[PDB]
Amino acid sequence: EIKPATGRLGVLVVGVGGAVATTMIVGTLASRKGLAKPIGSITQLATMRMENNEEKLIKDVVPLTDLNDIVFGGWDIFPDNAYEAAMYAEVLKEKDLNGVKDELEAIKPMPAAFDHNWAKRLNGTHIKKAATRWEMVEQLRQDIRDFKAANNCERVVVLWAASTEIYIPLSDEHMSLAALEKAMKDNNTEVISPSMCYAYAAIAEDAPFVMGAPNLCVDTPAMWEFSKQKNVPISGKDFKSGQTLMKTVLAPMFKTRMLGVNGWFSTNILGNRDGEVLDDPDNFKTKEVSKLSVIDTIFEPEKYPDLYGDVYHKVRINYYPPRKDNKEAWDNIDIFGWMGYPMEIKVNFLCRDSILAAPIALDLVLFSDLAMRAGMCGIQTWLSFFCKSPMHDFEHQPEHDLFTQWRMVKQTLRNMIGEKEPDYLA
Amino acid sequence: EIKPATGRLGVLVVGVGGAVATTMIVGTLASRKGLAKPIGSITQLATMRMENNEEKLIKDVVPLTDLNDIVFGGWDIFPDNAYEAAMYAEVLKEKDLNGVKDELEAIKPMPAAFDHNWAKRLNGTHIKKAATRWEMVEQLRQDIRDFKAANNCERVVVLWAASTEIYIPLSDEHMSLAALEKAMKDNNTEVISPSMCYAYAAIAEDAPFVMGAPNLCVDTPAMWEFSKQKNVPISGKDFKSGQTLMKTVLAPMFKTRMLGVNGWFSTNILGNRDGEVLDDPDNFKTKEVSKLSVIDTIFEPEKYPDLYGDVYHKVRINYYPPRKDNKEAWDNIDIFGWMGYPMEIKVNFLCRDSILAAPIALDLVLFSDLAMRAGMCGIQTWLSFFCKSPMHDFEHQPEHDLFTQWRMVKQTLRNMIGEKEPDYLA
Amino acid sequence: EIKPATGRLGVLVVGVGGAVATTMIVGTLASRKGLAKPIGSITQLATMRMENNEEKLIKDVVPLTDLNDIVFGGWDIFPDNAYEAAMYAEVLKEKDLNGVKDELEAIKPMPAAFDHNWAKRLNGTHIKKAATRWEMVEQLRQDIRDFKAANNCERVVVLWAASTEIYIPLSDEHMSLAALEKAMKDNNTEVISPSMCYAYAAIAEDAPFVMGAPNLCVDTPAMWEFSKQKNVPISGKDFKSGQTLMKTVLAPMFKTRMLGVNGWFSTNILGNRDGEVLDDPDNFKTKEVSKLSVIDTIFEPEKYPDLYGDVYHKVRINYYPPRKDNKEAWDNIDIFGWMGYPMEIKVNFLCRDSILAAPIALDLVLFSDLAMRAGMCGIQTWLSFFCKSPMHDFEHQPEHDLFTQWRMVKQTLRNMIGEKEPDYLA
Amino acid sequence: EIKPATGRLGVLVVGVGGAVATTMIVGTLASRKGLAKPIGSITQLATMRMENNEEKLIKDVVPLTDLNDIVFGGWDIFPDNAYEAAMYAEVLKEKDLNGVKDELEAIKPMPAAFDHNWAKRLNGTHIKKAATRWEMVEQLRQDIRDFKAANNCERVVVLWAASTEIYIPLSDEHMSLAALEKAMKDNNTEVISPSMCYAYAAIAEDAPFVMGAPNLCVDTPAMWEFSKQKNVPISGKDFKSGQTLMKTVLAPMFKTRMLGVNGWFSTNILGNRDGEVLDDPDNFKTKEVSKLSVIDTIFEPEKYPDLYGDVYHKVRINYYPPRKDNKEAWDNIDIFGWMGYPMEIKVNFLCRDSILAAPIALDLVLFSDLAMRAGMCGIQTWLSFFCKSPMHDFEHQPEHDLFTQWRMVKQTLRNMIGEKEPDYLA
Ligand SMILES: NC(=O)c1ccc[n+]([C@@H]2O[C@H](COP(=O)([O-])OP(=O)(O)OC[C@H]3O[C@@H](n4cnc5c(N)ncnc54)[C@H](O)[C@@H]3O)[C@@H](O)[C@H]2O)c1
Ligand SMILES: NC(=O)c1ccc[n+]([C@@H]2O[C@H](COP(=O)([O-])OP(=O)(O)OC[C@H]3O[C@@H](n4cnc5c(N)ncnc54)[C@H](O)[C@@H]3O)[C@@H](O)[C@H]2O)c1
Ligand SMILES: NC(=O)c1ccc[n+]([C@@H]2O[C@H](COP(=O)([O-])OP(=O)(O)OC[C@H]3O[C@@H](n4cnc5c(N)ncnc54)[C@H](O)[C@@H]3O)[C@@H](O)[C@H]2O)c1
Ligand SMILES: NC(=O)c1ccc[n+]([C@@H]2O[C@H](COP(=O)([O-])OP(=O)(O)OC[C@H]3O[C@@H](n4cnc5c(N)ncnc54)[C@H](O)[C@@H]3O)[C@@H](O)[C@H]2O)c1
Ligand code: NA
Repeated sequence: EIKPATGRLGVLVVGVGGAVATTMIVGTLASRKGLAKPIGSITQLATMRMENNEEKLIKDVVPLTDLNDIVFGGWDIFPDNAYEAAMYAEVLKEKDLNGVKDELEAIKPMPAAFDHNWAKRLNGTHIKKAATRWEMVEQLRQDIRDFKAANNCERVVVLWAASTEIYIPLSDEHMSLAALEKAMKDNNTEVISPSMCYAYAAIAEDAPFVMGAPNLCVDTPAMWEFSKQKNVPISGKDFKSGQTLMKTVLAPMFKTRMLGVNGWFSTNILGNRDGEVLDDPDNFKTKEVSKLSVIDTIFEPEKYPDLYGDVYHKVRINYYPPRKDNKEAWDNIDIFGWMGYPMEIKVNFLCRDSILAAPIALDLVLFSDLAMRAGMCGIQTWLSFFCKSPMHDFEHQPEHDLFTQWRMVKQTLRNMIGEKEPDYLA
Repeated sequence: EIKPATGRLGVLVVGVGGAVATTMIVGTLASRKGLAKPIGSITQLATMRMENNEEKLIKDVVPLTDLNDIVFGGWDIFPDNAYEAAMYAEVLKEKDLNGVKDELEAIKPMPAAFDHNWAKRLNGTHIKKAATRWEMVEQLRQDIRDFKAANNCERVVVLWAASTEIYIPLSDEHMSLAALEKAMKDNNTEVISPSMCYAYAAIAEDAPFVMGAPNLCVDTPAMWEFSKQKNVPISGKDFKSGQTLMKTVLAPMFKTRMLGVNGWFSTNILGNRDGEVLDDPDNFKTKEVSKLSVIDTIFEPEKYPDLYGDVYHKVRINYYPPRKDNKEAWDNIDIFGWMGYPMEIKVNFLCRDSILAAPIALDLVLFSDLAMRAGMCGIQTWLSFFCKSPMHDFEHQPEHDLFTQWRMVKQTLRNMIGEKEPDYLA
Repeated sequence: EIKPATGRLGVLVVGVGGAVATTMIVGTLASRKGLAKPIGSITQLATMRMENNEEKLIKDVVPLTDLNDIVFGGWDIFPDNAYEAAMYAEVLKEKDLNGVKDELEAIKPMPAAFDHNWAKRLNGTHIKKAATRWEMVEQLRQDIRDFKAANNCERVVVLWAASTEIYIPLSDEHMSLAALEKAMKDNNTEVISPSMCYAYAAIAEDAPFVMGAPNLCVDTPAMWEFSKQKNVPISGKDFKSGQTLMKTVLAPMFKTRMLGVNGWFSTNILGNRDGEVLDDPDNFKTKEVSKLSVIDTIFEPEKYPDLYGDVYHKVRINYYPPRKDNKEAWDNIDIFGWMGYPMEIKVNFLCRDSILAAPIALDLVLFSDLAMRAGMCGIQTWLSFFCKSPMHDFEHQPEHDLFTQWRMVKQTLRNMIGEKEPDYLA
Repeated sequence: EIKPATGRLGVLVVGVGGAVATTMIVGTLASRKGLAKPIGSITQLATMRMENNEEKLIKDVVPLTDLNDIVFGGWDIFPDNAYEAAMYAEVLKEKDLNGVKDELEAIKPMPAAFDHNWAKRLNGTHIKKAATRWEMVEQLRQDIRDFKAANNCERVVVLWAASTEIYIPLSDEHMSLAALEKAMKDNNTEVISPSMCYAYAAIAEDAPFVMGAPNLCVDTPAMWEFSKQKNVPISGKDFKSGQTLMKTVLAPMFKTRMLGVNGWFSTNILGNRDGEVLDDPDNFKTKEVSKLSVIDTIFEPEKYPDLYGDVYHKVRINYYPPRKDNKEAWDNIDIFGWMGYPMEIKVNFLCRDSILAAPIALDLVLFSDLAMRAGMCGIQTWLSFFCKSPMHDFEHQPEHDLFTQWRMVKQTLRNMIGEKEPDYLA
């Protein structure tokens, strides 16, 4: 039984002043007015073959929030409105911003729960004054309540589209809800991320949460416990948009064709606010761990020792101001075929990072809202498709193969309406 | 009921002295003696999840001919034995050839049914003297019969691994078996390819036929009629090994992610005997048509006009002696995402052409032998996976998506033993 | 004695409505008004060390026409004014065109001497009606005279910046001025190019002529004879802007480091009006011959047989609408070092063709005007630097090495003012 | 007055067991026997135009040591002979090693002056037991004396071809010979490199010294003082073989064509013993500083602020075992032309590092020997051509432009025999 998508959906974005957030916002406002097309959006454009073999838009098969019913808001450490912030990001042409300037200028960031130590390269001013991690939680819950009431929203989704936080490991404080709350109250600044405070607030307020950065946040037993108790879906993490998208397509190719891999080198140059943050090696590490993780379970080295027994995998990210938002990736893959003979594949992907990630953020938001109305909660395995590091508990492995991930999306969608695929190939 | 793989399989290769043929041969002889591994071979290495969820090697699920039971022979316009021909091709190191030298030297090409006009840049003289296309057929049937008897083969498969022939269109003479035979007898050398003579002979002699080049041959109503009458499988065409393999992996990626494509340019440089032939524009055309054909049914431009309504697709092949057998591909793909913003992907694939195609030729041969023992005949749709231009009749469309093609392979294999997939994801 | 640059210079451009012509025009108008910088212009920006070791701008060492004293006009088969033509070409942003719109709109093409057969893929109709090649000459001389009088120009230069014409060989009619005139009068439309009619008219009217395309035109004994009789400079041919620029830089590198070259493959993709024309193989050939010619005299294979005795050199140009004016080049160079061991260099040059060629066209024009005021005539060897196929008579070889070519420019400039280089390194 | 090259030259290599050293050795032994060609060697293959315009081999213009008169030896921390070490390095085919195996096996490394702290990733055993830096000096002088006597060498050259040492800055101890000696005696392990001990020993023993790594060593006032006092030439540093060679060719191209540069990103992957050492960031730094230094003096940002006022330059080196000795470089250069419009150049250079550097090491050795016999001493500015970081005192700037560097080589060679260039272009 799926609750219908009635009334307005508040989409509250952490980092609402960021490149990805503003691009998603501009694209949504323009798309719903017929001034642009939501290219790259599964929710808006993709179709599926149904049990009776009819081909339908996914949006016509399950009840999603209509773009016209979305109201955007959120938090940032810079006070600039969505228009000012989009002008700064330099992703979109002025004529695209101008077409929705009226609406953009009216989207204003609330002050952020921020800790300088977690993103050292940023120096914004628009930050809450907040006694403890737990005070951050309480202020954020207030903001959600205020926003819902002021904008007449039936439901909310909270999307983290803010900066990559410093690397931190799993620890004792993350192992249960009680321990996490205690650490929040003691103001444990080392194990409690700002992001965890927004996630807690979101779940406490019946709002699905999406982690679009590679941050340790909802991938902890404490959050699995809380989200399940509250009947809230959590999804993550790290939008899979460009270089990693490609990696989770070519690795399946080598696997499907039983070709061996000796090595895979991946590098990137980018010069945006994302890149500025990632220039701190501590923040780099968080991205690196995520990027590195996507091939092992595809190859399965223990099962195919003669193909993948010895893959040397290395990823690098380089701050490079000339590229701005347009991350450029270069990959070199050393493979081998018949009789062990080696070959090389070079890929140069000239991305527009925020262009690629904008529809992915929209899709995660709209599918998260659907998941809750469909009675789903805890880790949304079915949304692995959208993410570099698909969240999983200690009894499950992440699935990384894009094509298998897409099948998982379709399977859950069909299941939601009590249907099966019309045949194996669909 | 699948007939068991007893006794010896004769594998008769048209172009047995060629780069792909000798590479497949060397690798098979070495593999079966434990001097090399058949990397790239689905038949030898790939596994599948079965109905009860056990994972097994395909070769342990269906009865295939054991490598030890294969005997190689075939035809070429050059008289060199398989050792001399492998040394000429320069694909494999001498240390690899040396390990199986005695067996290679014993593989000697029978004189070919050849027409200089169909492959003008070749000037070998190990050719039959044959008054008519029909006499070519009869001599080829004799050779098959002689080989089976001399080598004590229970069954035969004929693999065309010879040069790409000049472009010719579908014509009246191809539209029924009666018309094709008539044209053979009248010696119509403009509509009857040499390859059609080998295909006819193979089918007439109860031998599955595989077209590993892009030649018009078994993709005609005449051959669909004949193969059905004789209960023989036919498969083709054009081994999908390198640049085109990649095309049928990336195009599914763009499709799965709802990314638009404005254009796709593919070029390559190669300096082998394959390249010598393809330097004739007439022979180039045959390859070009095949390479061009692989994206339309993936994109479906009529269904997604806003993504793929206007793809400019161009392929080039350039003779380049320095590369030898190591074809080098360069591709530039112009794509667009959210709100129509353009991006570019450049792919540089340093192929070893014959290394990539060798396991594909082996797999087509072994699966063709299985298909016949399993009572299958006519167009082997299930082997689309191995081919750039999957054969199809006028009531079916080719499927090009590698991942879907792999599912087609598994589905037929499961069906052969009366099983279903354990679940949608398997 | 160099005649001073007084009064106005008429710069009459064949193909004044083309991508390169309009880009040069816009940039000159904007530069002189301080709305842009003439990046890439030797005349505007380059310096030289003088005999007394002072470093000066070239424009301060020899008397050039000031940008403010240039008046543009010319011919095209499309009647669009320079503004409309610049908007069509899509090289420059509207904000750049807007700054000089009034001046651009006032530049209007005179009807062209055109022969459809020489550029078949173009179908403009702003063409003269002219019974014979000779009548073309006379009408073009009239246009030059009219323009000089109407715009109060002291001097004129004629720049061919129009489409690459079909390949034609040197022939009897080109071997003397008398024979060329005879062929013009007999209306021999097979050996007399339209471009030859513009060149004749320019020379007849005391106007230096620059061939910016690879056309057979002023590289004939007839034009060497005429330009000498009239004391007019002629320069050419084919602006060296992008891929070929790089070729004449890397080949000197391999030479200077005594590295061998086995092969060099050059391809590109472009979708502009240039590309439309070059899609005709006959027009392609003209470009191809020019691009192929630039390495032999650098390598000197007869002198260094062990390095360059066997270079396989191949160039391709591919029409590709998605690229528009932004030609994209890909090169693969196979080199070898110590003990013959091979290595590879891949170059991907994302050009803006008209951006690269614009300053080159301006420099050729301004240096040609200087050359005549300095009493120079016939083949301007010293301007080889700007050209893919430096013009030369039957007793001289072209010099292709960019760095040597630059030295040739400086040497002539120094000589013009009776100076020597201060030292060998300057 | 040039002393003739009589008798045998001892070429003593620090790191005689290394990839570059063994490649140079094998190539020299094979070349002098006509079993291979010394491709890449200026000394062996390059010609020059002389004052009377005759073109001659440099080796026929100045007296160099004949390859037949070279005797190789040196030091390493691994005791393996030159044959064993070359087999380990995997640069050269076995058939090339086999052809000179007899001579190679007879080249045995003397125990090294080594300090683990300066190259932490190496753990060889074949190291001297040496009380102090000064004891290292005295033992090394003994080794040189012993070698000269045992092999009947008239002259010696010492070539450092050993591992890149950790970064260290210039300091007080380097500022005079007296201070350097004092620091050596006090065993100042922090400011005195092992390399400095070999350099001191070489100069003390009348042997020119070449620094083929980027190490601080002879680029100190102390060594300038000593080398001048002893009348010994010193040259360095860091062979310029591959990616940096290219950088000092393309930067001159942009300069010569007045094109602006916004950025230049350079990365590398390599998996050899060199790469193992450079995996330590301290050792990386030494290479990085050297690689970064080569463009500033080419561009001259203060002179051309509108072209080069703001170049973002970044270099990376990545350990990557699959590449072995075959370093692979990728560069992205952001340039701009006319009216400020941006363009991009991508270079992928698949090097064989030791193949490229072997002739450079030979040339520096043979030219160093010539320099001394020609009465030259101190910093050999004229050998800048061969080096990434041309050594210079505090009153001189390095020249990096390859083409200018080549002219400097020719100028010194001509000067040595009292000749001038025949003309400016030669
Ligand atoms: N762009 C892509 O293709 C892509 C792909 C993978 C993941 N991501 C991740 O998405 C996130 C956003 O990307 P972006 O390019 O928009 O970066 P951005 O820096 O432009 O946007 C992030 C915004 O979050 C703000 N912010 C940081 N910490 C905050 C806090 N505690 N509370 C509120 N606001 C905060 C920043 O001030 C900034 O405005 C990053 O983590 C990035 O790595 C993006
Ligand atoms: N190599 C690959 O990766 C690849 C990819 C696509 C398809 N193919 C196709 O496979 C075929 C074989 O490729 P290859 O590289 O081994 O080429 P090859 O030139 O080495 O071909 C094999 C042989 O075919 C022989 N031959 C030609 N016409 C014949 C005839 N009528 N009868 C008998 N023998 C004949 C030739 O003499 C040659 O020795 C070609 O058509 C090629 O285009 C190969
Ligand atoms: N763009 C570059 O970087 C580059 C490099 C090499 C050389 N070139 C050559 O420069 C020329 C101009 O290049 P473009 O990109 O501006 O091309 P374009 O097609 O935009 O050319 C300019 C114009 O020439 C006109 N034209 C053709 N024939 C004519 C005739 N007989 N009389 C008068 N006008 C005529 C066409 O109508 C067109 O508008 C081409 O031949 C091109 O190959 C340009
Ligand atoms: N390969 C190239 O193209 C290239 C280019 C630039 C510079 N270089 C530099 O040249 C040097 C040698 O390069 P390689 O590839 O042969 O590396 P390598 O590691 O193969 O060779 C260096 C050798 O020196 C030895 N060694 C180290 N410290 C020593 C000491 N104190 N005394 C004696 N032996 C010592 C090592 O054990 C090793 O055998 C490195 O500094 C490298 O960075 C080489
Ligand atoms: Na890197």
